[PDB]
Amino acid sequence: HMLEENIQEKIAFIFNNLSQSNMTQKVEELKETVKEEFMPWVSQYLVMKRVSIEPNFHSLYSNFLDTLKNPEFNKMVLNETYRNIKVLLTSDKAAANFSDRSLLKNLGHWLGMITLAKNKPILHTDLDVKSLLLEAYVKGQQELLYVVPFVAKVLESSIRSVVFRPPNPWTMAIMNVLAELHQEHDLKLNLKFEIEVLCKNLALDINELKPGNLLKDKDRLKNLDEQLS
Amino acid sequence: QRICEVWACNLDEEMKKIRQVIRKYNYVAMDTEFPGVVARPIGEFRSNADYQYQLLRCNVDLLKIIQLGLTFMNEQGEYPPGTSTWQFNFKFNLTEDMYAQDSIELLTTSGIQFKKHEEEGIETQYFAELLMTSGVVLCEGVKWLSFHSGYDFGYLIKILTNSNLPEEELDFFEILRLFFPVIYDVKYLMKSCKNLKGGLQEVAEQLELERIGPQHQAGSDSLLTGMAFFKMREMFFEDHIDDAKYCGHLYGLGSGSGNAYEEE
Amino acid sequence: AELEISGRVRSLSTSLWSLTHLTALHLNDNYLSRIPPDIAKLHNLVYLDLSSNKLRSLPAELGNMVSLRELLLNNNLLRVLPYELGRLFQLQTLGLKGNPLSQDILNLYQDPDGTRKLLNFMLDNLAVKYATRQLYGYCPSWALNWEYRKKGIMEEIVNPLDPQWLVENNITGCPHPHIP
Repeated sequence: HMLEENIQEKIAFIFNNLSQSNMTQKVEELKETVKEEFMPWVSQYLVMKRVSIEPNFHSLYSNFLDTLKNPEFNKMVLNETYRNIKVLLTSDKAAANFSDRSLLKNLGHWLGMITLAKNKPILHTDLDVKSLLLEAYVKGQQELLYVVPFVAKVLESSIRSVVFRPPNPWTMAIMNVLAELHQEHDLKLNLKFEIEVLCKNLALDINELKPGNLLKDKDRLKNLDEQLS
Repeated sequence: QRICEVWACNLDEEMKKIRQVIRKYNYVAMDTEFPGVVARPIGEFRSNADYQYQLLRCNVDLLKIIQLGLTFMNEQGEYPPGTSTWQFNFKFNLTEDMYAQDSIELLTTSGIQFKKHEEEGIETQYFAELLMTSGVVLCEGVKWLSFHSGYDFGYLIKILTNSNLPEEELDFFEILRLFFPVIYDVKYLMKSCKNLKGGLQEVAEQLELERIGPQHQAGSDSLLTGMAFFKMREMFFEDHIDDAKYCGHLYGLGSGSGNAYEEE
Repeated sequence: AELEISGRVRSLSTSLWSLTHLTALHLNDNYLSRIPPDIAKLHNLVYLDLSSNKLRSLPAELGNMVSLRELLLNNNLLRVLPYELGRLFQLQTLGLKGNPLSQDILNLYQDPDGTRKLLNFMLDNLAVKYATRQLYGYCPSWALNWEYRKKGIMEEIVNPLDPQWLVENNITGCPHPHIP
């Protein structure tokens, strides 16, 4: 729908069949079928129609970008990921919208792989993680179930990067917010599970973390820049 | 208004501005103030090739940073409107932290209010949490300028990693290029400029620059460093610098092969 | 293995304190007020030039770096010493000149072999066959006396070895006066 059907399935065939060995091939196949102006729409296709639903092949979709060696395209991909995530964070949420939450989790995972794993930050002008967590806390359990498994999937990538690997101060700061969350009595059980699993995934002891007192500030929580609806 | 002093109070306020000047002004000049050096390393001798590095590591893991000065400019050597420099001032307690006598007496003579630092200073690790996701570090396109700055970047890495510096000189440069892909040490570029030598102030007097702000403080040293860079580039290097020949060679350190410490 | 921190250091931090690989450490010519008890981490410490300082009272934990074999404490402000120091038996040189110690301590130290005579006195006064000092250090002199361990020998003759007691303390050194 975002491209002519003849222009749609063409870039579809590139990503339909992909593997380790055929990597270089499909890269060149992209480079000489797809005009260098359809790259915003191939970016939209990859993010929306491919990455958002298929976490398994995320690895492959990274190697491609590593094989393609095209920076402007990687930037378009980053911006498209940011935009789709913004859409999901301000959407009308519900206890039935499992599709939207799953899309958000996979988009998070992807963002963690294209930024943190590549030794690149998640800019404060692009997205504020800590503030997103605190806002989700003040806005209820629903926003928490939207946000927490998403931040988990972004931070899982911190381990493969020598930079954001523990004990990176920004990584550990988000981890301290999550640990301050894990101690509430009325936090939903699966989210405590999600947090503990993240701690294990980053080779950290959930008890040796240093929780803050950000959730009792009350005044500060009333003055957060709203990233949610 | 040229230099904005930053404390634990107005840190976030000015960070808001800096995340917008880095979009239009990508060249960053820097110098640091710190309690000098207190220890010689160990069982290494002055003959090892990488001794300067271990001498750096010994005193950087041991001590804390005092001041950070950052000046923002662009490709042609222009400053953003208003504040072009930020002088970040960190939390340092004399009763509890180490230092060399002479360095503290000098910094006091320059104009460091160590009591105001003690009560209202910025904590380093939160400044790291902020500078991380700011675009000033880790992001391609930014070009860092410095002067005789093995220890300056040593402290920057100490703060950004929240860990002691790696044990060998090789890994340090590795993680360093990651945080700072492009570095021009003026003190190393001077190794190709006939009739330039001396400390920062001597070179500043040779280049007919005018020092704006208090001497021997990080913000003014960084602004003067930027003036020196853009005055020297148009003069010796014909307004361009070969990346392969000068990018990332910290003076006194094994990269680009003679002491690494910014001696007075 | 040998660090020498100079330049008139007021107070020490805790990153020092973290480099266990050090087999020696010098802190001469500084303005140290005291030594954080946290010095025990550096277990490989064999030589410690705490001379030319202003130490009014040494940390009691000092006397646990057993590997420490040479300790320089001259030019200071020490009025007495922690009796726990007597534990350190591998010590080879104890420099105490220039300190306002009491006369009884100075008398024991001025003797021939005054270093060992002073350490044996401290260990004999620390609060709780053959077999001599020179080989068995851990047992204080009053405890190596054959009468003391005969008492405990006889009690075992009439009569669960948890190593928990000896983890932090490590009272690993044997016939510690309970053991015969």
